[PDB]
Amino acid sequence: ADEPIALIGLSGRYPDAPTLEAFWENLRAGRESVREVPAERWPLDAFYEPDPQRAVQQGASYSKWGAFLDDFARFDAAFFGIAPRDAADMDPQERLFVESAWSVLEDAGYTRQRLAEQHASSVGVFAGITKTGFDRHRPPAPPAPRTSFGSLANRVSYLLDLHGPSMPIDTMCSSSLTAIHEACEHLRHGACELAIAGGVNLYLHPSSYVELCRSRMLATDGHCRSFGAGGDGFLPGEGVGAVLLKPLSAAEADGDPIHAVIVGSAINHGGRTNGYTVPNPRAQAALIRDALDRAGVSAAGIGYIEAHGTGTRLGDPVEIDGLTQAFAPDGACALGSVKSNIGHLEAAAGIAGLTKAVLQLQHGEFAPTLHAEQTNPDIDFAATPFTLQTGGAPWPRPADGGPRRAGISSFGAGGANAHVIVAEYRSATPAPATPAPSARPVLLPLSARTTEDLHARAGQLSDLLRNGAPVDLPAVAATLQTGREEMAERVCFVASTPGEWLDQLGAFLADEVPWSRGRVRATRETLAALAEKDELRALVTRWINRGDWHDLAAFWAKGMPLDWTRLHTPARVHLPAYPFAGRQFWFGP
Amino acid sequence: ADEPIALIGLSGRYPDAPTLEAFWENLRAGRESVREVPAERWPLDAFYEPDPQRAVQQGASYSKWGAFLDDFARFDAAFFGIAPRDAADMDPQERLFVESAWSVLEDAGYTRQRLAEQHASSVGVFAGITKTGFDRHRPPAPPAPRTSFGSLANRVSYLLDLHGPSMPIDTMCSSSLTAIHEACEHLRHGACELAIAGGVNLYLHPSSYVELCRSRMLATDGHCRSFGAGGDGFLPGEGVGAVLLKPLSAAEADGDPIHAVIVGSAINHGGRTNGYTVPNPRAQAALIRDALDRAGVSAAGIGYIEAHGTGTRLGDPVEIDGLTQAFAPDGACALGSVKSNIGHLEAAAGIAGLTKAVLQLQHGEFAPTLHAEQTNPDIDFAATPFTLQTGGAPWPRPADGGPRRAGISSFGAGGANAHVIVAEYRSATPAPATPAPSARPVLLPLSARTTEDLHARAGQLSDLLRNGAPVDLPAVAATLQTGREEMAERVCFVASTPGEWLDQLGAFLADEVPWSRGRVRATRETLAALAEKDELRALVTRWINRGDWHDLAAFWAKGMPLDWTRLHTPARVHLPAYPFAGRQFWFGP
Ligand SMILES: [Cl-]
Ligand SMILES: [Cl-]
Repeated sequence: ADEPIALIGLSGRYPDAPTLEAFWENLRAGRESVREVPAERWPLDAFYEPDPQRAVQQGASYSKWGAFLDDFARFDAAFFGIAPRDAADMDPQERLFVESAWSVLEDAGYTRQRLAEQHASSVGVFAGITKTGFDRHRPPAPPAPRTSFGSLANRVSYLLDLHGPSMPIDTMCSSSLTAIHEACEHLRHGACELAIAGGVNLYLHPSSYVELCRSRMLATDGHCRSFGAGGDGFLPGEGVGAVLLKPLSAAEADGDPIHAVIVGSAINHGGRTNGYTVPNPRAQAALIRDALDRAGVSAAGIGYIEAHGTGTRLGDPVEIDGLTQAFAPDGACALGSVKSNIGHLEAAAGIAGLTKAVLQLQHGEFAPTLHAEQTNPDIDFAATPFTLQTGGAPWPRPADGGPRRAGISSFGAGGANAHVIVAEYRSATPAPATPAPSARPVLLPLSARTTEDLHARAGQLSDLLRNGAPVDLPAVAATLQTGREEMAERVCFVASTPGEWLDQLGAFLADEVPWSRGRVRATRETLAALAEKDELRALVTRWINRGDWHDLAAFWAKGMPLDWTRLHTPARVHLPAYPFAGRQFWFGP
Repeated sequence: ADEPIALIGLSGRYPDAPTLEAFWENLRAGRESVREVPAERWPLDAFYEPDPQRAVQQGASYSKWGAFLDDFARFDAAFFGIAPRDAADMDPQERLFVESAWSVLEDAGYTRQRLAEQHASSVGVFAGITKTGFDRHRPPAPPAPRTSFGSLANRVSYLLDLHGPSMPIDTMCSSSLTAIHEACEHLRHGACELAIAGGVNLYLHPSSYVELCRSRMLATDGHCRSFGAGGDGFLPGEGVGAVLLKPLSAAEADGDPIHAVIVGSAINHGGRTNGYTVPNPRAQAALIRDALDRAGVSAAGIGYIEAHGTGTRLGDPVEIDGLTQAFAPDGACALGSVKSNIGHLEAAAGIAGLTKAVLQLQHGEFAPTLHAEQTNPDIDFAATPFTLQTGGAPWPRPADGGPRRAGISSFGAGGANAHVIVAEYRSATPAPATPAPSARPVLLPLSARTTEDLHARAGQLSDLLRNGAPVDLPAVAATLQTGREEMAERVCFVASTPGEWLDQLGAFLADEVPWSRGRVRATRETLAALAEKDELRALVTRWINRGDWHDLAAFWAKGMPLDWTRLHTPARVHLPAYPFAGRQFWFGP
């Protein structure tokens, strides 16, 4: 009852994790990124009140902790042609999500031009967000801080020239997972050919904590003891994440690089319960059952549940109640929650959970769940089809022979629920050539907006070659050529082996030379007109025929356009996204 | 490329229009509901600055006008079991939309029970909203004003026990029209069996005007001269509106009352333009063409365009540019904008435009467009397929013999666009019985939460019988019986003709008597247990067989359950929705 949606682009920043590499390593190490509220956010002087009961009175907060995001206020405005003044006025949540949105494009190997020519720019944007408070800031001269849920999505669609549906998704705690679901639906029904979905969550004003405290939803100890004993409330967590989605059918045909596959998803509402924020286990069951059927998968086909897992006394047993009811017709299924690592990201909780699930699928490992040494007294997993993953362990292939599958749940405080089933992506791969692939010379073009960015890009690729990620030069070359935009500061390499390229990159970073360097400050139209000169056309044709790759490389580095299809199309691969290192835009505490 | 979605429920409140009857009469009369900012909103002392240039400096507003909504802060909290304290803290936008959401249910003739039994409560909620500012208020003791886009939808899903998708829609100026589109999509794809979609727009804080002024988007004269000469900016307008939607296939089968049919709709984004808020005529063309094709209708099949029509110098010609490009392959098509009547409702602009379009379709008339005596100099409609409807005129059936169709456009400031094509609903109706329908006695049950509400309900029905709306008693009876919830204060009539019923209602409002009055303060379960007594069952059966209708009426009025199917199912009709007259919840200026 559903068509598979390929996940071809993935980006994210999380507490103590500027990259997904760091994020996975933290998860693998069972790291908790809890921290007292940074001085730059707001002073704890008239904010923190140790006693929970006295805190609700006089409008304070009994929580001083939180998992915060580094460089939350940092934004490369110049990159997006945004004036410093305007950037200062837009919510940091929106700034971070723009960079994230660019990053998923690069990760997937899509340029703005390729989106236009190949998909008519029909790319939808569904951006999860629920947190406000940036409005409350009143900075000195006139500055006008503003949060626009619409702008979050629409500005992305603007800057990237996307013509698909563009809207925020605010279902509170389940926003980003609702967004990921809606994106999939629009793709299954042809509303758009690609879709960016994600979420962002920042705590910019102390009033956020005060409000969360008034409802007694924050943990008094500052932890998310998901399904652990002494479950109080949750720990506020920050983060940005996005995915680029496309129907598996189209992705495989277009040779897109595929992280994983969303095989089924669902959303609903709990309806009338005893209270406005009282969860409905019956609804959660129907929710997950719905997703299961659309994926055409029995509950016994799920290897891991990334649970909502807020870490509250009555909340966690309800979630397991709903899970048991859903898995009842179809035990020991691995269960945990990223909340125990980085807290509650609310709007960004879904994308964070999904990201962890994908990383688990890809690495074939279970990340431990923290604060579960003593399981919540009101739950015994022995009577459930589930088993709390307190420790790290390998994720073996199912006995079926099928794919690994994970279920991710996200439950909104207002009763809006979401569930996404994600499967490992497997495909027939031919045996490797022995003892190595063919050593043919390829052009490896590299560009960035500034020299500092250029060196950062090269640094990223050096780390890529060294950190054991599967690398075949021609695929990397093709992605650099057709999956990256041509920018002003350029360097182009010619190499036949990764070893040779790594040697070159090392030399370049430390600085005749084994590369062509160039600065191209010219319109595409001007450079095109030059390239159309007959003798210049003749030069390129000659160089290609005689295999003068270093001349072609020099030509490109100086600004000349090359028809890359003439130089051989291998499938594209995931290469490091733009190393944003923008300015800081923050009013202050 | 689309399935028809029936519009079976319609509700709305607009400036100088507490009911849609008043709204249509205002539109018919060419009335403008412009007004200076009410004292209860905010003082104009440190707010209004006559000079536009000096106003942007020192953070003021050069607009003092606006189309405002009566009883914006009024809310029947008791009706929804909401404590006065909590109601005070929720955004008036959310309060008004709850009442609206209940009203569309009653208009469509749906109870909460019928939704559950017949559709498993799979009703989606898509609520348009973009305006914030309620947060800015800091009332005395602790009160905490809050705007939650998620709650807007989720609270409705809660109170009404709905289990479908529940989310706000914020695409800025096009919110409600985006919401109506998304609702339709979810219905076409089986995401839910019914859907509530709508929008709300209030100006609760003066900062709203200040921000709109900074971008020079407000009119200096306080008018929406849509496609008229001297087009400045727009006039801020308030309003609440909602629709209840269901696939035409299901609606006709279930005998639902049908206002009109949404035959096609579309959304997109302008992409990269010269500025973030600079409209894309090319995108608007593709948008409308998209909707046209999904409806399977040529542009020559459209009788009226309800244009976005902000009333700006360069904005209006762009809209017509996009309209001409769209209508180019497939002149004099009627065109206008409700903006000229009630200003710019932004989030609620779409639903307001749609509502006007439906009222035009139903009455078969064109409402005039105001401030168009001098057409915008940069446009001549003579070269366009369109003609600006400056005056009121009948809307004749198309020469094709087909249905009347209207196109409604709504363009967001962030570049998110929406277009909905709406068609007249026509169906084979048998010739009326002469000289009158059969005069058989029917039970006409009436109930409300209080006596004041009960008398208000009866007043509504009296007006209904007198104002020439088509009335056949058995249909009205059936809707009162199965399309209204049974509440505490009850009165039940037995009548055979509308004349007789009207006589009774008149007597009742002025007060043996020709009705049974009752107050039922009891659980359904308690009353059910009584009704199950054998001799009581026997009584009802006897009464039905002997046709003792006044005894049955007395029985129901005293709290006894009647199986209404035993008393005859005619199709339901639109009866007046609950006459909400709640308390006022407003912090102050
Ligand atoms: Cl350099
Ligand atoms: Cl009375």
